[PDB]
Amino acid sequence: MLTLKIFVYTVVTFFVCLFIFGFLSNDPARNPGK
Amino acid sequence: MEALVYTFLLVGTLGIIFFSIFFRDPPRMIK
Amino acid sequence: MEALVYTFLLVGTLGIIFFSIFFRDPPRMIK
Amino acid sequence: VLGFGGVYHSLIGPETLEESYPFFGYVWKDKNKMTNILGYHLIMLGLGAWLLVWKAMYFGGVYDTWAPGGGDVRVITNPTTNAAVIFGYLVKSPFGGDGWICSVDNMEDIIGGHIWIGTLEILGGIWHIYTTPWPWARRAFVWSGEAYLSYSLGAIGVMGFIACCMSWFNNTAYPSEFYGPTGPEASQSQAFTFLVRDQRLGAGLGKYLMRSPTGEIIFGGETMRFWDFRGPWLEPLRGPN
Amino acid sequence: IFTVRWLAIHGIAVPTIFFLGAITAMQFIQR
Amino acid sequence: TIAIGTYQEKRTWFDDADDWLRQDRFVFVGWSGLLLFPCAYFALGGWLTGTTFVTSWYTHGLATSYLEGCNFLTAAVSTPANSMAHSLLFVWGPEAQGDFTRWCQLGGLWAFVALHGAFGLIGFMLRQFEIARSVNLRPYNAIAFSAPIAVFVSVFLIYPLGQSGWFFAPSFGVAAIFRFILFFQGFHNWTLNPFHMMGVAGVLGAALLCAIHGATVENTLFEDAEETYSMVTANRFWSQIFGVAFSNKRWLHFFMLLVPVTGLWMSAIGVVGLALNLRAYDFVSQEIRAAEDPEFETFYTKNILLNEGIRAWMAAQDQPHERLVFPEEVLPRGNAL
Amino acid sequence: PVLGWVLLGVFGTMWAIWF
Amino acid sequence: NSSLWARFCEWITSTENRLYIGWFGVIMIPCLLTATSVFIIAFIAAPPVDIDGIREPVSGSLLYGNNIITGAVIPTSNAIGLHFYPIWEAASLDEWLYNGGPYQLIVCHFLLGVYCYMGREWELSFRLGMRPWIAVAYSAPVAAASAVFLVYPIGQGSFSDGMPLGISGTFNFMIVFQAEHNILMHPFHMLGVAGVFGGSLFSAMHGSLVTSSLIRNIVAAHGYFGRLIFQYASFNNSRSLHFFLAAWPVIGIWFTALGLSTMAFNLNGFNFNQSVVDSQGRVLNTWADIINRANLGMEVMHERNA
Amino acid sequence: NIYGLTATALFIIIPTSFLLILYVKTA
Amino acid sequence: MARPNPNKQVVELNRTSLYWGLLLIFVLAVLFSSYIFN
Amino acid sequence: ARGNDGGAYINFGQIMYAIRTRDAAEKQWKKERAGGNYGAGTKEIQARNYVQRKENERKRREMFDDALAKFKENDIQGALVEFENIIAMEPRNFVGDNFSRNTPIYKVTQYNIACCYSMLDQVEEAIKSLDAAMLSGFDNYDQIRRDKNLSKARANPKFQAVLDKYDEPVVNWNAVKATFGA
Amino acid sequence: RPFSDILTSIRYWVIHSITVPALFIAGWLFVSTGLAYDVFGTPRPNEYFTEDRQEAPLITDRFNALEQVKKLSGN
Amino acid sequence: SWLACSHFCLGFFFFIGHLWHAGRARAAAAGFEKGIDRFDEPVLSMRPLD
Ligand code: CLA
Ligand code: CLA
Ligand code: CLA
Ligand code: CLA
Ligand code: CLA
Ligand SMILES: C=Cc1c(C)c2cc3nc(c4c5[nH]c(cc6nc(cc1[nH]2)C(C)=C6CC)c(C)c5C(=O)[C@@H]4C(=O)OC)[C@@H](CCC(=O)OC/C=C(\C)CCC[C@H](C)CCC[C@H](C)CCCC(C)C)[C@@H]3C
Ligand SMILES: CCCCCCCCCCCCCCCC(=O)OC[C@H](COP(=O)(O)OC[C@@H](O)CO)OC(=O)CCCCCCCCCCCCCCC
Ligand SMILES: CCCCCCCCCCCCCCCC(=O)OC[C@H](COP(=O)(O)OC[C@@H](O)CO)OC(=O)CCCCCCCCCCCCCCC
Ligand SMILES: CC1=C(/C=C/C(C)=C/C=C/C(C)=C/C=C/C=C(C)/C=C/C=C(C)/C=C/C2=C(C)CCCC2(C)C)C(C)(C)CCC1
Ligand SMILES: CC1=C(/C=C/C(C)=C/C=C/C(C)=C/C=C/C=C(C)/C=C/C=C(C)/C=C/C2=C(C)CCCC2(C)C)C(C)(C)CCC1
Ligand SMILES: [Fe+2]
Repeated sequence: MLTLKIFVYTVVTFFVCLFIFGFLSNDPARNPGK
Repeated sequence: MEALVYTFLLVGTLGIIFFSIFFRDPPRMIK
Repeated sequence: MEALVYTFLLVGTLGIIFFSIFFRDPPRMIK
Repeated sequence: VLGFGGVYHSLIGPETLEESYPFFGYVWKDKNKMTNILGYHLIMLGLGAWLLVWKAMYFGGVYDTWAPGGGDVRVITNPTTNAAVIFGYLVKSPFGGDGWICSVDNMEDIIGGHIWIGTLEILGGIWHIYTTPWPWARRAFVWSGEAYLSYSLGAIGVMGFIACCMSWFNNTAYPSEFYGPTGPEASQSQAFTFLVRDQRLGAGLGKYLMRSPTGEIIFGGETMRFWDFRGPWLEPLRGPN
Repeated sequence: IFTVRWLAIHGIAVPTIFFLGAITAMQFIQR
Repeated sequence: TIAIGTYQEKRTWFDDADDWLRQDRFVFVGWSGLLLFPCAYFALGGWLTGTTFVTSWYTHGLATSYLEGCNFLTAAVSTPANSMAHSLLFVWGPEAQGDFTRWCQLGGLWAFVALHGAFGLIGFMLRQFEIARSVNLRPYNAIAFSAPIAVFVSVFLIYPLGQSGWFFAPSFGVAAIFRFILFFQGFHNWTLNPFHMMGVAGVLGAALLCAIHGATVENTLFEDAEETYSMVTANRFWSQIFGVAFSNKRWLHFFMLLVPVTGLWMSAIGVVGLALNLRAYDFVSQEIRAAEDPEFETFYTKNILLNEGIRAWMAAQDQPHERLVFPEEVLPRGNAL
Repeated sequence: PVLGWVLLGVFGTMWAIWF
Repeated sequence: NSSLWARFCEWITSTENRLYIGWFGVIMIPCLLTATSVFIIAFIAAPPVDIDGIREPVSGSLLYGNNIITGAVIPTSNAIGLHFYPIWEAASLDEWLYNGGPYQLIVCHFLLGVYCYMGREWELSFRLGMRPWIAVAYSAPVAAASAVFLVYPIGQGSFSDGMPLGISGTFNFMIVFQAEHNILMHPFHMLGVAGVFGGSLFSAMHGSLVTSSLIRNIVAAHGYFGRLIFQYASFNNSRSLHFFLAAWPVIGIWFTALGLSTMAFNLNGFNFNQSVVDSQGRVLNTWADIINRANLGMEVMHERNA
Repeated sequence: NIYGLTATALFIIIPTSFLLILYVKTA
Repeated sequence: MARPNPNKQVVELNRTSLYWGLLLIFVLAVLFSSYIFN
Repeated sequence: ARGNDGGAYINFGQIMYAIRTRDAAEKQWKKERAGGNYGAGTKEIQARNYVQRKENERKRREMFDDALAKFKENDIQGALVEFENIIAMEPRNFVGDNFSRNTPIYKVTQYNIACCYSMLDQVEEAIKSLDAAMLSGFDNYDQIRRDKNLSKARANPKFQAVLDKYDEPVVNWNAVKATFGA
Repeated sequence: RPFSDILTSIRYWVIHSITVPALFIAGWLFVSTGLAYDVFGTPRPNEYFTEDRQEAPLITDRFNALEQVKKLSGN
Repeated sequence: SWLACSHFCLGFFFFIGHLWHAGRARAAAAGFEKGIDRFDEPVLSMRPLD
């Protein structure tokens, strides 16, 4: 079933890209005090 | 397996009936 | 017919879990 | 020698090297000289890999267990430097039948991969010595000693799992003659020896071979799970099907 | 001093040393 | 004089003895100490002596001791022979008749250890009661020890009492306890019993609670009378991660008590059931289905077959008094199905 | 090659939206 | 106003949701939901699976005459081995069911979900400003689950060796594991048993002491504990006591998981068989020998040859 | 019944979840 | 574009609308399931 | 430190300008926190704090708009006053949803004060404000060197010192050229 | 009394030094001379299978148990 | 067998080490590794979970 494979690959890659870009979007930790 | 599907759908409809009777929504103004 | 009973019991347990998660009880004082 | 050096540097010596030796002293928050140290050690690792390559190609050879009629030490002369084949292993699936980089077969591929990794490591070290992290890197990492230690711990743990799997399954970088047979190898050997002894007395078909799901002949019985085995002593007896 | 502490410690220790010696000798018994 | 109630009366030697007993020393003797200490000391001494020297050649036909060449994992104090029925095996009784060597050979040391240990457990529970009264605290700690007391009574006393004899009680050793565990699996299908299922949950959930409480209290600490950790942060964290979280210190530290005690009590009730061979062995419906349909098979059927194998292959030596001799053609085998 | 095609399509889509 | 990406990113990392999502929840939630749905459907109704690859299927669905205590999701077939088996590689859906693909699907999605769950624990701990070590404690059950479902099949060379997702399946897995390997006589399983029993003991004792303390405190409880079992200078600080509570069960479970994983590569437990012999070399039985007899029975009994 | 079962399942999950999302956002 | 749309609004449905929607979906499923299964 | 009701304690803007140029209600919550309890008083304290934070953010945004309007009318003075008021009443320990650790308007306020002092003759305080902006996470570095308003600050070497401290050249052209030559 | 006083005491050290090794050797002798093999009734390696009985023993008796154990054992 | 078992165990422990030290490093960099400050706690500034 090529259609099912393509759909699953699309969903998986979408979610993985979302994960990676979300963890990139964060800004580095820093201490406001001291 | 069909008997399982029918029973769940019938129970699902009854579940919504229970929610609507008891977990109503407080009236708004103007309404 | 036993499959219906088992499935209903499992679904009831899951429903109780859902109610406990979402329709939580507001904390009282002192507690 | 190393023990004496470490004891000296630990007991009697400058606690902080930045005061008198600006080349060696460092501060974790600094990013340029941490990359400088990273580059130096990358160059060292690349030199080590190239030392292995040179030993394989010159001044004796490595032990290739796939040489005909029982393995023997051979001098590798045509290592496979093709990029496609080298990176096929990295993109290779880790599940059964493929086994990521544990499926390396011939020593030529090993030496070619070591050539590639040594070259890449030397280039990366040179690049890091002369470069500072780009803004995105500085914005997506924690720059302190403990953070570097954490990254090293993660990488080295993954490498430990990889080594476990490679030692369990691989039989070309770990010749069976020295590390013994692998589990699948032992099962296939048992089935093969039973077949040979049976047919010797008699003197798929023969109640010892069956058809795999794909459709080719494999050893039968409980050892049908190990039909992906590829042993030097058994390849000569294997055909397209 | 012969308080309860002394009695308890000696009661636990004296047999302990006896048994330790017994087991250490037991190690060398020819089979 | 001592003031008892409104009226004040003269002292007596009882008052002097009580005053001496509750003196604050390194070791709190107390009234219970008169029963706990000798009994516990003799239980430990009996177990150690039995493991080190006494043998099980004449009762079980085994060699269970260091003197005969056993490790700490194999030495044990074995139960008396099945021919002793439920005799208390007093050293002066009609069996040994005061002969220490033959008393030990007959297996009476197991009865010695078991009885003195049971009374030591009683003494320890009484001591737990006493110290709480001295310090004026609610004795919830003693009520928790009721679970181990019930487990001990159910397994080492009630079970063999309902069986043929002491011979089927656990023997005080590591490998012996493993033998007991396998024996219950093969003969009693103990795993499938509902009450064990409710005891396993208790223990595993207790370990879960221990780990989670240790981790949470140690991660919501305040930086440096007043509590050292923030209830609000822990509640928020465990309500947004899991879905529910505690909000009452008393309720949490009582739930931690409630889980293991209930689990162990349930398992004890299950073992009491087993004591009468009152097993939850099989499901009749699936047995019938498998019998009529040779191609029907579940994991429960395979478990039943494994139990048959355990029984048939172990009964030959595990129960010497039956003098069973199973020819190789009748022992269950997988290829015979 | 379905993997390669899918990844190329998803990456291109995201980049094109941005550009 | 703000781009759609901005609002959506803010929503994911928002801390006002009833259940936190975070950046680890994007991968955790869909994987866990997929595993849950497939598991429920397979448990309720699924055709018998040919676990051993000898055309002798095992029925574990709730609709094929099983109870809750007996139903299970049978592991993949032996013929598949370690090969990847998605729906799109099977010849047909009936073939996929007949070889136990849903087990592989559920195991993969579940493992991804639990790893991302550990990550999410850490990330919320960071967001709330607390020390990030609940994930380390959670790593113990995750390690055990990975050992049972993934490492042991790898060592044994087939996915049919993993633990069936059932109750009677769990018991069968345990019995067969004891038959092949002396799990009971392995020091790491002993450490695991000690960890579980000590966890129960410490939970009960800590709960009792704390509950009896609160009256309407700590010094009184410590004095009681010291007078009880002769430990006056043991865990005086609350922080030390709670760290010990955390550490004991976690270490126990780490060691038992490692024991299982090592057995996956055939490094069995102690073997004291015929260790004791008298003069003339005649074997004297011991409890280990009776354990051996039981193991032999279990081993011989499941060797279903065709 | 594979196509019949999936059609029923999707007709329930897809609309019901969509309605629930809107209600949550409203409140 | 920097300028937001002046004509930008938000959808909203109360709980009563939810109950009607859920009932309509389930009742339709009850009626049509027998035919889809056939 | 800004006071509860305006002013400054060791308007805040008025005082800070010249210097540079030169229990009863919240008891139940305390008692619950003393024990390991969540209760209800904690809930009302949380609600009060949340509403106060929202109102504070609203006010800060409004006075930022006021300063922008003052620029539109060419009043550097009141606008700077508003800017350092905004800075003065920033939350003490703010953790954003995206792990920011600083309110988003804080960076733009720092940059705006830096620009204000760039127009004004006094410079070194502009350098300090720019350093504070850089530390706060003013991720974009282009108008730092492109804005004509900041040329006066760019005259001082400390501007380049700070920029190199935060924005360092990625590649050392001098080192590679020297190595190539030798 | 305190732990340090007894730890650093002289009488304690001398008496324990002169007593403990004697008791350790006493246990060693108890094992070695074979007395332990007799008091507890544990058979020595050679007399596990008597000439009369070449298999493991068995009681199968309760009230006459003492005499039967006498007979089964090699005495 | 020895090699595989030993190195699997070592890899697992070093992954645990990654988790521990990475968490500690990020917490320390953020600045709230020592504990909660008890004066302005992040949770107290959040809407109640209702
Ligand atoms: C990575 C390990 C390491 C590092 C970073 C340093 C760094 C330093 N050492 Mg220490 N040292 C080490 C190992 C190390 N040493 C060992 C192993 C020993 C035992 C022999 C010593 C013994 C030692 C003494 C006795 C002294 C130092 C001193 C110094 C400082 C001056 C550099 C120097 O010796 O000038 C020499 C630098 C040169 C460039 C000269 C040429 C050296 C060539 C390149 C040798 C190359 C060796 C080769 C790469 C070996 C590879 C082996 C490989 C297969 C493993 C500097 C801080 C001195 C100091 O100031 O005290 C703190 C000092 O007095 N070191
Ligand atoms: C000039 C810069 C420079 C260089 C060359 C090195 C080189 C090295 N450092 Mg580093 N280091 C540096 C700067 C540098 N460092 C600075 C500035 C610091 C901060 C103070 C450190 C801190 C540091 C630490 C803390 C440590 C090191 C270590 C090491 C050694 C690791 C060797 C190893 O395990 O390789 C593995 C791979 C191989 C050995 C294969 C390579 C084979 C050889 C070397 C190449 C073949 C040619 C060779 C020259 C011939 C050798 C002949 C010989 C047999 C006689 C390596 C020699 C580690 C160590 O243990 O040092 C002893 C270590 O722990 N360094
Ligand atoms: C152990 C050795 C080592 C270490 C610790 C580093 C560490 C670093 N390198 Mg260096 N590098 C090395 C070896 C090493 N490098 C070698 C051998 C080469 C030669 C090929 C390079 C070439 C190189 C370049 C050209 C650059 C770096 C950069 C960096 C920094 C950014 C993080 C990073 O690497 O991207 C890790 C990736 C991310 C943080 C983002 C995730 C993106 C995907 C998921 C992974 C990257 C693709 C991957 C390699 C391909 C497989 C994908 C698969 C995982 C799915 C970091 C300081 C960058 C920098 O700023 O330094 C100047 C940079 O531009 N490195
Ligand atoms: C409080 C401590 C304590 C307790 C509770 C027990 C309890 C027990 N012991 Mg242990 N024992 C103890 C101390 C203790 N013992 C000590 C200190 C020693 C070392 C000498 C022993 C040595 C020992 C051996 C060697 C054996 C036991 C055995 C037993 C069991 C049988 C009891 C029995 O029939 O004896 C007699 C019980 C009583 C007499 C009960 C008291 C009843 C009242 C007082 C009678 C009063 C009647 C009358 C007023 C008195 C006569 C009047 C006359 C003068 C006119 C029982 C579990 C036996 C057993 O079961 O082992 C398997 C066994 O073989 N014990
Ligand atoms: C090269 C790797 C590496 C390095 C450099 C460090 C360095 C450090 N760690 Mg980290 N750590 C690592 C790996 C590493 N660790 C791993 C793999 C783990 C997971 C197990 C940890 C877990 C860990 C914790 C939990 C803590 C540290 C801490 C520390 C610091 C103090 C060290 C200490 O406790 O004193 C010396 C350590 C000891 C005296 C303890 C030794 C006792 C061990 C358990 C004996 C084990 C022996 C046994 C034979 C090992 C084999 C077991 C077998 C089953 C495999 C230091 C910065 C501590 C700290 O303050 O962090 C900042 C801290 O709390 N680390
Ligand atoms: C096998 C598991 C296990 C062991 C070994 C154990 C052991 C202990 N728990 C105690 C306490 C507790 N345990 C509790 C709940 C639990 N305890 C559990 C499981 C265990 N608890 C579980 C699962 C729970 C949850 C309900 C509580 C609530 C307490 C306490 O308050 C108490 C304590 O103070 O904690 C420190 C101590 C009681 C001291 C004592 O007996 O006085 C001396 C008494 C003696 C010696 C008489 C007993 C003699 C025994 C029965 C005869 C056999 C002796 C041989 C040596 C046996 C060897 C067996 C071989 C297999 C090795 C002791 C350290
Ligand atoms: C993304 C992650 C999603 C996770 C979803 C799962 C969340 C599970 C939520 C469990 C709620 C259990 C009911 C608590 C009922 C409840 O409201 O408790 C509330 C209680 C908090 O009570 P308070 O502290 O407010 O008590 C104050 C006192 O005055 C007493 O009321 O929470 C707990 O004690 C934690 C107990 C966890 C117990 C976990 C049990 C898990 C059993 C699961 C069985 C499943 C069977 C499935 C069969 C198919
Ligand atoms: C492929 C992508 C996915 C495609 C599918 C997407 C589906 C989306 C959902 C569509 C349905 C929405 C329904 C809204 C439902 C809803 O909430 O409507 C509420 C609406 C009145 O709401 P108001 O306008 O007063 O509300 C104002 C705002 O608060 C918005 O609600 O009533 C209607 O317009 C007709 C509703 C349908 C008719 C309801 C009664 C009759 C049906 C029930 C019969 C029961 C059985 C009785 C006999 C046994
Ligand atoms: C020699 C050899 C070979 C080859 C080799 C090679 C080819 C290598 C390569 C290698 C490579 C090619 C590697 C890579 C790696 C990668 C990685 C390892 C990645 C990672 C990532 C990460 C870690 C991330 C992170 C993150 C993110 C996601 C973002 C931001 C945040 C963070 C940072 C967290 C051959 C086979 C021929 C033969 C045999 C041997
Ligand atoms: C029976 C009897 C009796 C009594 C008895 C007793 C009282 C006993 C006791 C006994 C005892 C009291 C014993 C003891 C013992 C001890 C031991 C035997 C010990 C051991 C130890 C060990 C073995 C150790 C080990 C270790 C350690 C801890 C250190 C290092 C490490 C290790 C682990 C190695 C009576 C009179 C009633 C009657 C008659 C007879
Ligand atoms: Fe606690």
